[PDB]
Amino acid sequence: AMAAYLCAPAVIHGEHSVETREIVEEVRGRHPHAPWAPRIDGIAASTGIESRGWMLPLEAAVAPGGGGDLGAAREALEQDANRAIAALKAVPASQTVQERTAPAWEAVQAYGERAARGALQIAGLDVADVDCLITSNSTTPALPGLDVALANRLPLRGDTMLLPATQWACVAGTRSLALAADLVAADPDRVVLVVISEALSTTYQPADDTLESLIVRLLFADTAVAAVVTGRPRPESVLRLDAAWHHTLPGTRDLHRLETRADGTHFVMDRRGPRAVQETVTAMWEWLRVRYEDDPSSWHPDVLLAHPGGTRVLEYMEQTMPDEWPSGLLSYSRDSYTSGNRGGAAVFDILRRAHDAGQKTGSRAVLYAAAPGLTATALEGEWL
Amino acid sequence: AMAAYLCAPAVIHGEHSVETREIVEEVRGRHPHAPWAPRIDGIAASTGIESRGWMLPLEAAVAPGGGGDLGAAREALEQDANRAIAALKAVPASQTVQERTAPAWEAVQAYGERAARGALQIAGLDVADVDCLITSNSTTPALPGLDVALANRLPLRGDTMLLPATQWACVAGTRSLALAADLVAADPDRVVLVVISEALSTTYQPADDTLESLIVRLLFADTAVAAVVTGRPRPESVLRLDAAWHHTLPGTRDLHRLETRADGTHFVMDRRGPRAVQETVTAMWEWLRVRYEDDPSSWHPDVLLAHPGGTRVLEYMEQTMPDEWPSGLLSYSRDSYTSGNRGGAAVFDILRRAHDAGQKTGSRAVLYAAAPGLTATALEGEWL
Repeated sequence: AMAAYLCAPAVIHGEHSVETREIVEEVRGRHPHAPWAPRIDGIAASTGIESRGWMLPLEAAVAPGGGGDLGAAREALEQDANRAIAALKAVPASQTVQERTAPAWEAVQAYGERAARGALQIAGLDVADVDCLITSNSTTPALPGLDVALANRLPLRGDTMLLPATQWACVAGTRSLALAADLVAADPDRVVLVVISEALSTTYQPADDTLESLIVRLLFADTAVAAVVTGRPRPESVLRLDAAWHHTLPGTRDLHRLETRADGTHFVMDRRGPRAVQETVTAMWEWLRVRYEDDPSSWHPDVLLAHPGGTRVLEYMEQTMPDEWPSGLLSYSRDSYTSGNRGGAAVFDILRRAHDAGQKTGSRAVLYAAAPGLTATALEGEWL
Repeated sequence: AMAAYLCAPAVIHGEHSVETREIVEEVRGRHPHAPWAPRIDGIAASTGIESRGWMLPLEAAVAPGGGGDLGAAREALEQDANRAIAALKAVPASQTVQERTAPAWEAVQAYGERAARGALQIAGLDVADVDCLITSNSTTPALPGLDVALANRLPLRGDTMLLPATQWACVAGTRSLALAADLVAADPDRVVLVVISEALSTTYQPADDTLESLIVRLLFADTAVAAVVTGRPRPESVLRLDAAWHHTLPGTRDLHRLETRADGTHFVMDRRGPRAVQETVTAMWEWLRVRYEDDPSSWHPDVLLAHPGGTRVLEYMEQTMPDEWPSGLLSYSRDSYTSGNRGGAAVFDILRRAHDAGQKTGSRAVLYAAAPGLTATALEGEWL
């Protein structure tokens, strides 16, 4: 029913390495008097992250944006009034949404373009071979978006099928593979290119004050990844997708939200979020079990590329695994998190780390990812 | 190669009717001294629009949002300082992006939910029959978006395939039909539900000053539409899709843009935009011609559901039509524009007006739409 082939992904991390000590040090500087103050060495140490890559330097986020009409305020309120307006402008203002977005939107296009070309080289293809383009980009408001940018820069054929998304977030790594599978099913001669470019650092907001704000600042890293899916096997084909699985939890939309305020984009996380995704992990084990119910006990997942959102739920996955399964399945996933949470680009990154480590032809593979709204998508496959 | 069946669309306009005289009158009030002032009765009269429907009242856009820390500014600058801050707060501030979005996001979910249920009733289906959901929503930043909202409210099955988009804009009416076609091709038993919900009035910005600003205020209307596509014909099936066509113009990304500023969403239009879409209309005539080149001259489009973006390019379409073709093809399209430009919801709305008017089984149909970035998607079909 479902047959789709996947060449190895191309991963391109953020060039601006931001030390976790630089963030801890920076936020301490931002808010001197705070209740979370003692929690810092404690909270930061639990992440297990020394440093991450960004598409922009920490300065690009923390810096003051300023900019305000002022003249209208001055007029509405002679020489004494001018000194008053200058006294108000001197105060450092946060960056407006367009100020945070502009440079990030540029980085996204650039990193995405690189990853796109990388993906095509790995597949051994030409830019003109691409028939359908799928893009995923969440934290940098743009219309037209990454898809039209790519079709211009690569470039792609004028008749390429453009399929941009912005609300997939963390599930892009599996939802786009599931989608690509369907496209190459409608036409096996199709060449689908998936590009996930995320400047997640756009969520780093210096002003916010929360036990969770610190966690949002420390969690995410920037990346652009890409991969080719085809309806017919290629020597460059690394993995074959056999089934897709979707699961959405009713009444959990507000656990992970991305709010777009006048000062950029905010990612608010409810403490029960992980607990909610644990549900989708159970749902998945059940999916796999029911699918290998008739089949002999021989069937067994040799590779697990999972993206629950954190090490915590990763630990939970290791303990929920049926009977006796290999211990180092979440090795690649865990290795990925130590560099940061790459959201929509996480799955590919993990697939890359798995690939770069060396896999055996025939290895049973499972790709998994959970995302805001609390919806998840899993794929079962076979390594080639 | 491509076989997809489409039940009649459900259209649900904005309940808040805004008279064009109310907008003309309002903007005159906003900007007393202006160069465009004499152009008003002239410019507004060319639109051919008496009034439009909105998901919110004109007041919801024009109203002042206010809201500002203030305390920090006061502290940074006793009783005299307090009177100064109160003197600054008295000035009417524009609404912040979250203030413009919040109520619109609510209207979008509601109108979309209604149109979704309507679409399912027209198809004679149950909410649990839906296998894939496609949503399109451009002017109201939300993550999770309309897709998860719908899966909760309808509700849909936990395993429904969610496919949300926000950057499709005006092309959603054809890009989602093309996409739906591919999905039901991968699995003909599939039931795809498309929902396009747009609060385009979110772009109405009282402050902006441009010959084009007036045009942006006067052009768009709010709508939520929905339709069911299946891989197998149903008694409710109204139209059958046979082919899909895509076309993107290189180096034209900046003609129609949607910028997300701190005070909401802005839609900037370059004067050469229509001239650019004329290109895609030619490209399309050529597509159809090349496709009916071998076939006898008998082949002839009996229904033309087109959405170039305005009456101007509509006139151009009427004059570019090969040989002798029926005069009232753009009748339904033109009828649609007199009520406003519904963007992504335009095509369905036009398909509805065509349907409500009565069509003959066998009528050759063509669906067309152009959208920002300057990309277009056309579909050729046969009425049932």
